[PDB]
Amino acid sequence: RDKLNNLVLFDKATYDKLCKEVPNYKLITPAVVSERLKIRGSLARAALQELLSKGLIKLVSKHRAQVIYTRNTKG
Amino acid sequence: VTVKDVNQQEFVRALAAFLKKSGKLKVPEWVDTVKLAKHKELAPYDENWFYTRAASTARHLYLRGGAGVGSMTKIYGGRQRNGVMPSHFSRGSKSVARRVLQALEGLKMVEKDQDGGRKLTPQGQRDLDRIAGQVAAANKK
Amino acid sequence: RVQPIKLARVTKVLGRTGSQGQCTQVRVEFMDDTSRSIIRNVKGPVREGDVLTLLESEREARRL
Amino acid sequence: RDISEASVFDAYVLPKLYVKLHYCVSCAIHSKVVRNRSREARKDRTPPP
Amino acid sequence: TPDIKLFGKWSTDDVQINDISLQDYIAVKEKYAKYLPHSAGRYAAKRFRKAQCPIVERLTNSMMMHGRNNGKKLMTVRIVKHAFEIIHLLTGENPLQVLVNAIINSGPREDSTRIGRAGTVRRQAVDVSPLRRVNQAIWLLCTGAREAAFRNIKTIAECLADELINAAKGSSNSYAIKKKDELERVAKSNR
Amino acid sequence: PLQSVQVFGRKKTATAVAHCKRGNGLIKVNGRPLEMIEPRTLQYKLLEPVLLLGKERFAGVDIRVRVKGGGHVAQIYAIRQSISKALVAYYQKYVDEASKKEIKDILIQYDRTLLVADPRRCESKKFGGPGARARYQKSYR
Amino acid sequence: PEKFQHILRVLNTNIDGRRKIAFAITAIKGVGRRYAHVVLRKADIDLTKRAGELTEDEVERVITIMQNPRQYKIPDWFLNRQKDVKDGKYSQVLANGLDNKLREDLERLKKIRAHRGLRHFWGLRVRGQHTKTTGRR
RNA sequence: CCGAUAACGAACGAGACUCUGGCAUGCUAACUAGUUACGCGACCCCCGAGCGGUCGGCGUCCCCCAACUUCUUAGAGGGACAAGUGGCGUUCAGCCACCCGAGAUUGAGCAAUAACAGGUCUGUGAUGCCCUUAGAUGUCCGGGGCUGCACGCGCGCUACACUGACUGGCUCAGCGUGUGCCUACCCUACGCCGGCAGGCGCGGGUAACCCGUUGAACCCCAUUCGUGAUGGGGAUCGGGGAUUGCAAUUAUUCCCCAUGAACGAGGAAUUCCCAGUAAGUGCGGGUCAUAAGCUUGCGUUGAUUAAGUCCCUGCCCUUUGUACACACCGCC
Repeated sequence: RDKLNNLVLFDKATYDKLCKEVPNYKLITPAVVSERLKIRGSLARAALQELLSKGLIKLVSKHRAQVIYTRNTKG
Repeated sequence: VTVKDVNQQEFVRALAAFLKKSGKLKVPEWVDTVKLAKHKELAPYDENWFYTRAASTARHLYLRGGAGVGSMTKIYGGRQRNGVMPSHFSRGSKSVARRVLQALEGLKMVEKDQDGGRKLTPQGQRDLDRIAGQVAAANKK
Repeated sequence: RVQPIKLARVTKVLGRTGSQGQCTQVRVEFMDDTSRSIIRNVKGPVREGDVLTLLESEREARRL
Repeated sequence: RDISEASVFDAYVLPKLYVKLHYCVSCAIHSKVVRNRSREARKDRTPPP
Repeated sequence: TPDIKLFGKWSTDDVQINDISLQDYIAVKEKYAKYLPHSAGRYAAKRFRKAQCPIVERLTNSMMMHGRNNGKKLMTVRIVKHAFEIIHLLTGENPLQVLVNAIINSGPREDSTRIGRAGTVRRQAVDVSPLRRVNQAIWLLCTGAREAAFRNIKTIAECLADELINAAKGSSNSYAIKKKDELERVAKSNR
Repeated sequence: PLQSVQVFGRKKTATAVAHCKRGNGLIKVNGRPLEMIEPRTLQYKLLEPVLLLGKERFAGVDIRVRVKGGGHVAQIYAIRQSISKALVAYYQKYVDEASKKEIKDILIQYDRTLLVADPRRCESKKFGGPGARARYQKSYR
Repeated sequence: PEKFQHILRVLNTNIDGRRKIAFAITAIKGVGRRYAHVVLRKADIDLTKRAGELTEDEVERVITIMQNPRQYKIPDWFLNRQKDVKDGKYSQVLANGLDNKLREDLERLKKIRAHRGLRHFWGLRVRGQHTKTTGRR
């Protein structure tokens, strides 16, 4: 049953949410954008480097395989 | 900070850069249409192996006093699905490791040793590991 | 009715009954109460010294 | 010792069931009251705990 | 770290085994808080030496299972020294508490053993040596994090770090704490 | 006259001969410090002796290891075992014994076969099976 | 990021825009992944993009090249059609064209009463593997 | 085994043994090991650190009339022997735990009496008898078949993918194996050529020297991909090109293109096994002109779990019943 087909590129309204909505998570990865939002996952892969424009989100530690990717860095 | 003292995988990253930012080596024509080794499935993405592989090959010679084409083929290996068959080991492409050696020879990173096999020459011995200083001292990270 | 949780470990491992050789019969101190003595069949590998857990503190699991 | 706590009375011996069991040989053997001995042994009629 | 033997980055001190019974079987630190979860290992030689192996590494091994991945401890040692770095972000404190106060309340208190019972097999309530609980709990969350992570791209480090929180808390939201329920539930039906 | 204590520790067929000279002492395997080697997930693994006993404890001890044989992972408890054994023979033979014993304690309170050779080695295959023990599946009607 | 293309149609064969450009070329009969980068390497189309992007010039640049390969340096590995036989032409067949060529060489073998033809005619293996146990449909 | 003991003391099997596998800074040594580290005497280039002294380091310049066995090798040795202590035990035979440490078990070969129309006459110039015996079932040439295909079962491999797929890179062996062999024939280092198969140059090799620090895969690390029967998978065919072979049609084997399948974890069943074990993973050997999805070894990565019971299957003894002794697959 598990069928999950998502658009390759974020729509502008959607992008704002990623610009907007991505600040509202902690445990982020190409997964957590492609399941919460309906982004492919390679464009999520991509979006997550775009979102290092000025570290809107924080890298704990990019492991070769898995980005491993935290909340903004508030306090 | 020799080739060893530098964390060897971000060596060839910068040594690939060297030979690109030199703007000379002798890139040729079998290039865009190359398999790399019958070994592989598919032609490589970074369109610029041999700047990064001549990097490898040349540092490799630094680590080892003598190496033939037969040697270079050997070292860049892998498993090889003959498919439903089990995987076996296939040598890399000669042509490419050879022209990598001959091209390194153009800049005179390397030379043909005595007793057969290529080794790297003092001049090249430099360009190689000069940047080792620059890779360690790029920054501590 | 009565529903507590009591942890006790039998002082001595006694036998290894059960059909397939599963259950190691144990004589277990209540732990919650020193005085109480119960016999139960345990499934995991036990020994002399180790605490174990039974849902009902009455059944006193007999020959099986 | 459950019952000797809960006893209204003090001490108390408790009774006993005196059943005269009384098996046919079939069930005596099937349900392991006696067994089945050697030729020399069949004779030895003592009752040994 | 010569002062005290930590764990890549991690405190193993200020960690307590929060239910006696499992204590002395969960070897988070005798004094012996190992740094890594790779270890030579030979805790499969004698029988109750198996416990003295640290619950952490004991979980890496329990994770490198399934046909295409046996004996890739290098691999899974990442996953687990990679998973814990997620928990501490969510919970805080030693995520080793989240591991240890998972296994405790990931695994049951008693279980349902199969006796022969003539023909119709009425399983019997028996307690367990902290082993069939510990072990079952251990796969059930491995298997759980595993099963959840075929066809989402969920990181096994993430997927496991769900389960270890969802079982550290009696959260009833994992795979381990969802079967820890039933074995007890099946046992209750038996008696 | 400085120290010159050579000591080996093994795992499977990975002989790793360490050796301890007196100097500044910053430690290295073949020809590269402990910070690399780069199975990497391990790493702390081979740092352990350092991190246990103290960064001070090799502060008059240049150690140089060499490794052949065995394999990727093995080569590491081989080099771990070696720089704990070698360092042990250091403080024993010329230096003292109390610190040798404070070391040997600090190590053997959690071994990980630090001074103890893992006695194990692989079983042979027997005919009628893929491995030692397992057997080619029984046909049966 | 421009979602405008919403898939594309190329060379008389339906193709998918979303899929990556190297992959998209793959679908047409006579191609494959091998040759389908090499086309996008001579053409100088940036390979890091989706077939539901690009312009009409790009996609024709593909067809001109892929349909007429040898002239834009593509050597003779990546000609599926090597010394055809009906004239010594050696080029790259595509589309139904290969089904046509395929059929014609089956027809040719068959017509020349030769074994390999008979074997297709009957519906068997051509390549002498044993069909005792496999080839059951 | 001890002991109860009409038996006492003996013999074969088990055990002991051999090979093997692991502790042996203990010995004898070793340019056909290694070497080791020196001494470092150097070349030596900033290979790298460092202003320079000095140092970290591969390579070499070696050689040697260093020195040595730290690992390598293989000889002699030792040891490990329920040996100590604490339980348990008829307080014997032993069992269990712990100490020192390899804790009494690392793994095979060898394997009795006695069997069995087991298999083998096609391993035997071992062969009883029988056939056949020139038109020869004597030996071959050419071809063909042993490969054929609506179905059935048997051992294998590869998958089903993202703890993974393909894209960079780093980098760790072992047991072997090799020419120049009983009749014509290898192992291969290093040059060019070619994409590659390969091709064409040339070099060492009765080998611990040459292949060959056997420079591997998983593995490990570097980017793609995004859960699509998709980039997994990878069948079936189209077309080329090499190689072996006098000859591959009946795709020989290999490469290069090109097509591009079912399988998204397997219905009824059932084998395998406890420690360096299962699994994966290549690699040798055997098979070989050509050549392996075969086995037999070898490491390598290396788990989970039983550590008990006889619940199923099948084995040992004892007692017993038995109309069975072609032995219950019986007898009736």
